[PDB]
Amino acid sequence: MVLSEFEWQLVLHVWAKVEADVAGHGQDILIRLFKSFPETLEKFDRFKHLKTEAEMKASEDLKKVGVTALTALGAILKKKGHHEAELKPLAQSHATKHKIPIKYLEFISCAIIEVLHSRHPGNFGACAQGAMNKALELFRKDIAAKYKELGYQG
Ligand code: HEM
Repeated sequence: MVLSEFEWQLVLHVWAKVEADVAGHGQDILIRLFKSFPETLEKFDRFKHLKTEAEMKASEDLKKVGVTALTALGAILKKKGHHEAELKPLAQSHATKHKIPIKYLEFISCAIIEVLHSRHPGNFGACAQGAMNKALELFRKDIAAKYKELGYQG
């Protein structure tokens, strides 16, 4: 799959809004991940006492985890698919160390799109949601290929 320039521009336009409050987006995305797909919380044992949205919102640690992921993803999206160098260390750590299945990357991709729609409904319409869906699908396809090159199914 290959995105058009129009699709990349829709993705990068909404990402500038993410960056304007990266902490709030990162919190909301991880909270949605943990609440809508509760199985993912097991990958973060240190968050085991955070049982509700408001408890999660108090955690600077959880916020930092979200900002770390959004920062890496933003750098990837700005490469407009020429992101092999950025995916190398991410596949290494997520396949071999954190053991994150590709399905969980699908979940967080979905959570990203839904949080962006919740926070920016007037500027993140159906076309922009579809462009972000394509960009994140490309990310997952390419990282899954790297998982397989490390010997993991994902
Ligand atoms: C857009 C998708 C994601 C991106 C860009 C991303 C990015 C990152 C980055 C940059 C780090 C720190 C460096 C590293 O260890 O490679 C990290 C750490 C980590 N990530 Fe991911 N991540 C993503 C999805 C996920 C998901 C879905 C999970 C679990 C359900 C996960 C679990 C972890 C864990 C356990 C760590 C170790 C650090 C910590 O415990 O806070 N990641 N991630």
